[PDB]
Amino acid sequence: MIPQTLTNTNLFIDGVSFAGDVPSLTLPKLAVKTEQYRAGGMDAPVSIDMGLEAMEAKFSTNGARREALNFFGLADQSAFNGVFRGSFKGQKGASVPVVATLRGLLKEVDPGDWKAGEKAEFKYAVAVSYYKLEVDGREVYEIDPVNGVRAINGVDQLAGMRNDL
Amino acid sequence: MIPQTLTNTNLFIDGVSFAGDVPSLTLPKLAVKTEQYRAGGMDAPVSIDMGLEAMEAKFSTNGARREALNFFGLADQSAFNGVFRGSFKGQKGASVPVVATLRGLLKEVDPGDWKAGEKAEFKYAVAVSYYKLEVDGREVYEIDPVNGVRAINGVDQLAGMRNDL
Amino acid sequence: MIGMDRRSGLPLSGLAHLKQSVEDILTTPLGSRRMRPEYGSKLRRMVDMPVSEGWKSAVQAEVARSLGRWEPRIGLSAVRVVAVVDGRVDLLLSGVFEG
Amino acid sequence: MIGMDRRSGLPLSGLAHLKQSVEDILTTPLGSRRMRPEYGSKLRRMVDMPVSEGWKSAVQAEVARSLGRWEPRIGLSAVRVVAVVDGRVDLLLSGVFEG
Amino acid sequence: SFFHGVTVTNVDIGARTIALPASSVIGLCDVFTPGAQASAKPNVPVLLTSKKDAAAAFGIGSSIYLACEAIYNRAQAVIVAVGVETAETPEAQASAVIGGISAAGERTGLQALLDGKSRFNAQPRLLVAPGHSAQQAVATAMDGLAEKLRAIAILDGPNSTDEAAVAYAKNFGSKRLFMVDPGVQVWDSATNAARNAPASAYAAGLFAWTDAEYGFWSSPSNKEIKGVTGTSRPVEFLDGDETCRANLLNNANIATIIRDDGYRLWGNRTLSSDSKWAFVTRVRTMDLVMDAILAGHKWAVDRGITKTYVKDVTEGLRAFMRDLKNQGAVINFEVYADPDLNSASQLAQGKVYWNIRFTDVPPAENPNFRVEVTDQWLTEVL
Amino acid sequence: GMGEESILLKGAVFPLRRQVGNQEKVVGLEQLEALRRLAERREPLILS
Amino acid sequence: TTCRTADGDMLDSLCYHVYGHLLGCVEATLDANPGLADEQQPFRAGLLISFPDMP
Repeated sequence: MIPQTLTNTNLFIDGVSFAGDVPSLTLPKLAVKTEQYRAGGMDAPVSIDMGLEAMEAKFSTNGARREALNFFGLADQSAFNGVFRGSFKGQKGASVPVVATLRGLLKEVDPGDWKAGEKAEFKYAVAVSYYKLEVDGREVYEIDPVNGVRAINGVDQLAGMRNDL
Repeated sequence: MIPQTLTNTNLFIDGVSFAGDVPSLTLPKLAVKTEQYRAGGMDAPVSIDMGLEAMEAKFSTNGARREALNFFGLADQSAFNGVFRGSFKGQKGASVPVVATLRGLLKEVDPGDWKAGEKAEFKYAVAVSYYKLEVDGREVYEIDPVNGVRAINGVDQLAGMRNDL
Repeated sequence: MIGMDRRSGLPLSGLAHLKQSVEDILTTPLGSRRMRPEYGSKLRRMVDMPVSEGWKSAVQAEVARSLGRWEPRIGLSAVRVVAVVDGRVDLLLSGVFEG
Repeated sequence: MIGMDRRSGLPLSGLAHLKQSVEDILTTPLGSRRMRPEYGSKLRRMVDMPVSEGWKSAVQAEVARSLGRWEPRIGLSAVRVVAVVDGRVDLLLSGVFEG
Repeated sequence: SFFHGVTVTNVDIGARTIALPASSVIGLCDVFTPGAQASAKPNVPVLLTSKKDAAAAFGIGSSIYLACEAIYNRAQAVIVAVGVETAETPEAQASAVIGGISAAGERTGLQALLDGKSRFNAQPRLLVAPGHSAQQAVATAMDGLAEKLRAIAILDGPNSTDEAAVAYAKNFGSKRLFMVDPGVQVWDSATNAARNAPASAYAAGLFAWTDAEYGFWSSPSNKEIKGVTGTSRPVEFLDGDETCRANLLNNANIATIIRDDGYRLWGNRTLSSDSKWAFVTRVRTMDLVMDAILAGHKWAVDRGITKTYVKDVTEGLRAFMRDLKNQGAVINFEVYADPDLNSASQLAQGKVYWNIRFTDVPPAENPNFRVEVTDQWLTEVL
Repeated sequence: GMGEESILLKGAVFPLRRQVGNQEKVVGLEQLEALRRLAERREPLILS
Repeated sequence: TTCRTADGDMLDSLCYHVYGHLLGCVEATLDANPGLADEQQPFRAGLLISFPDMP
């Protein structure tokens, strides 16, 4: 495999582009909720696939963007959508578009230390209520919390748990 | 969008200007109080808009300002008002006045380590009882804790919660 | 239950009697009836008070008391201000039917 | 228990009577029987409703009620959609045998 | 002259033309008497919400109000009601209902229901002519107006026997027609006897009750009719594919009021020649997602074609249709921009294509039950 | 004998989260009082 | 408590909707109704039953 890595990024909020604004991203930490199963006879505790943790997507902005500050604390969830994009270049120039369409609720706004000479930062946080990662053009993750569809590589893994029982 | 960022700042306390005094600000961290809702059938816990956290606005001062030290621990709340101002310049010189009119209670005064050669700092903290952020001239946030008006982009979001029920 | 109409004396029973049963509660002040002092509403005390958002919740809390006493066949749902002209506020008295 | 068949009048006892005992539950609506109003199924109310994933769990929860009343010798296991043609959904009524 | 005390008011106060559920608006055309008690000109549309609006705009004894009461007894519906002046010749009475451009610049009759939008924000989804649909000339008029309107026309057969209505359904097959032949009768206060209602407006109030309380994707057959008594024909019904007068009408693509003489409608297939478009829920979910796609995405006719614009709405629709998928309105779909037909030769012309492919939920009109018993894996008795 | 067998259902109702697929309708305040009305019937219940 | 039928309303269903049970509730309805049982049991649309109290 050729070495690839992130070179540039982008961010959309409800259609408009933050094409000169965002210095930082954080896609939500996908983590399975593990319960330690050690029992009679078995030596080491195994960890069991028993649901996902709380997804939360940080992003950051250096200027007062009215488009980003508009979506804090709205009475309807999933009014914020947001689209996070990356571009992974490879060794031979074959750039790979990593796009992550989330549809969460905007959770936290903290304009931090407004020192005079130092640039200011508006850290954001998004209580993610929908997540969908695409590596090149193909859909890798599709996380419905509120629905019963956890699609890994396009096939629902929660549907396979119901057929086993 | 053109790149903008903070270049200079200012601070008012009850009308008078701290035009040569404050090295630091902190607007209050707007954060929604989230309760993890995972239930029967659903996989990942969603976070629900269920009120805001405690707003608190730090600011800092290098000299003994009698106008700032006057408002500590007064018997009436919202006797302290305070106005925090910023200026975000853009790439083409279009400076954007970010003004945040808060009306909290002054909460904490700690003159820190008075070393001899090192400059001294008077950190302040404001228990915010009213918050109002304006990005350019338009009112983005208007947070009434004690009243039922949480205005995001000029429209009350708490009023929309009462019409839904 | 079959009662008679207030005006014109006609015996009307089903649901026109239901509406005039409510409007005998809302427009009688307390103590105006003979030998029945705990009858009526405090809505005449709410007449010509400023329409705040606490005046609305004090009318909902007082219509629910006065209909809870002498109108058991009505479950009150909500009372809403729907218009304001000079002095004349008007309230959509909505409630489900029981009994 | 020995009963007679619905059509052709023949007395059949063991397990063909078991299957027609279930299909008298599932296809009679409620209140259609004489002097037995709490008999039958709400499956006729589920006729010509869209096949969602909540329609499936409402049929499992209603076959289990109606067989729990008047069919104690059948323990219901599952109800599954196995095919869909235009309108005609078809359900594999699977259940263990008791009694 | 004001008043200073507590007062009761029995007249309407507030406006309810704000909500306007776009899937349940009804076009209505029948006769009335334009007197001084009916404050509406004949060949103009007028917006209706409650029975007080039908009482103010039309006469009580007029058969507009008899059709408005037939809808408003069941659902909180919105009606675009056009009137026609009653004629003498019934072949010329049908000429008044079809209307046309017989005026200078005014549409009359059924054609004024096309002017529902640009008057009252109601693009009508249910076409009913109560009584004036046993004639073929108006049922063909309601046919051809339906695909202009993207609605379905609820016509009705004659109140004669079954083969008089089966052969009346063989003149169609045009995907937009929903016929309910037994004209059901309703109790009257003044007559103190049994009336004769055409039972095409009762199916319109049942569709407005279905798409607002159960969703438009749900099949509006097995649901209750209010304001009803027995039918004009006792229509029997059994289970097991008999010679019933229920299975005879349903196999002829005709719906009918069936159980307990007035209790429920029964039947969902439309007058269509194609088996693909046999159900009304195939037809209703075809048009009520693709005008709900547009509602909210009304910005797609401006904001000219830049690089992000083709990409802006291709997950603008994907994020809206997954909201339709999660509430059950469809099952799994795909939304993608058209690769081959999109070209720069017609992108400067303004044309740019998107491909929508969704399958919808089937209505369970015939649930089968293969009962099987066992103990662990097999039939232990036999 | 057999003794008391009991089932205890925990949980939480959030009556502002909108119904699934954004059906223009929220989870109601009525929707736990429906459990109360169904419990004053003095009547057993089938769990399914 | 006089009720009016439809053309398919039936007696044991009606006094189950009114009373809540059918033990001693149909013949008490047929007792205080002149000529009700003479009429055919799939009822016509306009016949009136006065349901008595204490069935």
